Amino acid sequence: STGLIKHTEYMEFLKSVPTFQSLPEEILSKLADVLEETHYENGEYIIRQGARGDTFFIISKGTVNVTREDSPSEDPVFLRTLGKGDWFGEKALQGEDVRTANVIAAEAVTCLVIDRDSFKHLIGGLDDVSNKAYEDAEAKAKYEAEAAFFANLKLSDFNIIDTLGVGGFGRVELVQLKSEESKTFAMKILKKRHIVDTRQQEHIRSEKQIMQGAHSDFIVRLYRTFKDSKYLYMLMEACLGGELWTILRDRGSFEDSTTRFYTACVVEAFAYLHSKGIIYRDLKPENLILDHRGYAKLVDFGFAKKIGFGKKTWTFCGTPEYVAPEIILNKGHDISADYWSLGILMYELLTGSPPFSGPDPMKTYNIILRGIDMIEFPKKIAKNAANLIKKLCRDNPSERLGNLKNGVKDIQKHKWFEGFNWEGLRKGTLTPPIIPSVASPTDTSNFDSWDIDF
Ligand SMILES: Nc1ncnc2c1ncn2[C@@H]1O[C@H](COP(=O)(O)OP(=O)(O)OP(=O)(O)O)[C@@H](O)[C@H]1O
Ligand SMILES: Nc1nc2c(ncn2[C@@H]2O[C@@H]3COP(=O)(O)O[C@H]3[C@H]2O)c(=O)[nH]1
Repeated sequence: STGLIKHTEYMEFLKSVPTFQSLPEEILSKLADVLEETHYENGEYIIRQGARGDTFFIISKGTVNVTREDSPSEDPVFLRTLGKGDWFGEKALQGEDVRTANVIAAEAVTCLVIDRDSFKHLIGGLDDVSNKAYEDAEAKAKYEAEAAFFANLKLSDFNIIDTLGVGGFGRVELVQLKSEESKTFAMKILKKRHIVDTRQQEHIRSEKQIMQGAHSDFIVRLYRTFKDSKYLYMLMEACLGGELWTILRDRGSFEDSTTRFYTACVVEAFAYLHSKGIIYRDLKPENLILDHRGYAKLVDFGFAKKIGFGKKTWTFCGTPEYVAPEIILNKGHDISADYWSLGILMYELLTGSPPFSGPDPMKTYNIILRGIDMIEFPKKIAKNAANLIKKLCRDNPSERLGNLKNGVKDIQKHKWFEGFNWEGLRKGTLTPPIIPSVASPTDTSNFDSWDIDF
């Protein structure tokens, strides 16, 4: 029972909200009848974090503040302000038996409150709608806090602990903050003179811009850079699980389920980069590094480039075994060159060897041009793994899986990924196939023995 004039005002309000706009008239009338119009004064907690919850809210008037405490002995973090037409309180009805944040009225507020049963019977659910309607405010809030913390650091705040590795143009040291000894990072130190002489000034500029601007759990973070008279310093996330190439060399080859977890980490890093118009171009096992948990991340962005949408790039680059045919033939390429590399990766992880391999680069390129159908697949490759490999390594870039109508979803929805927990991977709750042994924040035992904006 609801007054007719008020029942019609809610119906009109619910139609104005895009989320609920497409519901049938009879549902909108049931919602308009079952809802409760609750008013709140400025300062009132609509929801308290930690409390039990069984109601969903749609703001019909005013604004609210959303905050969240990480630890009890920690500062509540501001996440976001919500206003008229926004909604909240669905997380405790969809997997948490607990409110995950506080919602405080920031002026005179009115919410249309819906019970858990009505939320499921009438609205259905927002498991697919809350992920897309709202962006990750917790990630944004963390990046803002991290950006302030890192902006206030100097080269004098660090101690060198050990060496993670030495590349062709610089050494990666494990560094630690003097004040917070538990907080370690990977510091890449590059000689300025060496960058000029090897003609890598643009490659270093691009690598900093892309890595520093990238915020993904499947991509090694570049927190910031420093610079002095002779060197450039790149403060990165320390991934102490080791390089995937050494783990592969040791085990010989990875089982189907192991390979699947690592390929999914790459699919997530590519879904992220490709949504920003960035091409990676250097996928290979030596560019995948495990953090202390066993989660794989992309680490080298020397060939990566922001190319935008619907346009190709022309530079020859990559590792001979992983380079796509249109790159070999210098005919221009786009993000679909990355999906070709993913097929190569799957094949190398499952067998220990890449599909196309000659004694030198020129022979390898010739073998790549004959295509994936001239390669004898070992019987240990599962039929669904082989099928995805062959759909990724199509000679015609236009036909590659990942580059069709639904983009990266087509890869994610392939038969090989049936029963793979993509949300658990994105949340970090999925158990990795290889658990690394990391004795402390200083354990490097899993590793073997133009500059104005820097
Ligand atoms: N963020 C990181 N955390 C932990 N170890 C890292 C990190 N970044 C790099 N490393 C390690 O340090 C090594 C040093 O290599 P670097 O990044 O200088 O180039 P590279 O991999 O040798 O490539 P190239 O010689 O082709 O330019 C890496 O191979 C890896 O073992
Ligand atoms: N945890 C969380 N909740 C948020 C955020 N932004 C809005 N909210 C809403 O705040 C609500 C608090 O109660 P719930 O945990 O049930 O559901 C939560 C979300 O609907 C956010 O960034 N994180």
